[PDB]
Amino acid sequence: EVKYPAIFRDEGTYWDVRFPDVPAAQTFGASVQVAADNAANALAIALFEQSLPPASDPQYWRLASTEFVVWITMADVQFGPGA
Amino acid sequence: EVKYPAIFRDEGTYWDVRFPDVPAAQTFGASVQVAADNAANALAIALFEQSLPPASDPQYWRLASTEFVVWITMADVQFGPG
Repeated sequence: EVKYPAIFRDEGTYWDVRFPDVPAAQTFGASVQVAADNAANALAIALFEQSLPPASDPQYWRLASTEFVVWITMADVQFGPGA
Repeated sequence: EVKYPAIFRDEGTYWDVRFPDVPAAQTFGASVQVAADNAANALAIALFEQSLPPASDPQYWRLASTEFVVWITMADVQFGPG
């Protein structure tokens, strides 16, 4: 399981999700859980055929009052033999 | 880098990817990651040596429960010896 720390940001009517370690995995969702579901897929997209960067330790981050961290597991769906 | 917001739609056995700003760049893949790679290439083909349309702000869209948005970077087209 490949996990990265996401910053969830309250935009009032939706949640913005970004990964400092994986900038191309930026997404959003109407609720925290939908945003999290989306974030798992966004990580898979962004890390396709890429080397995997280290995960940052979020304890060193300075966050806004609108922001909190969720660890997101990268989606990894396989359909063929040997999954 | 040229980037557009894409809507990814989960069809169970595959993903349907479309760009509201670049309608000719509709594509598909079994996994999200392959679908997205295809989408980078679809942008490159649809916009090859053409004027770039403005990119929309996607948070104004109402998405289905099976949909999400990410930003896809147009692939670079290269020609090499055949």
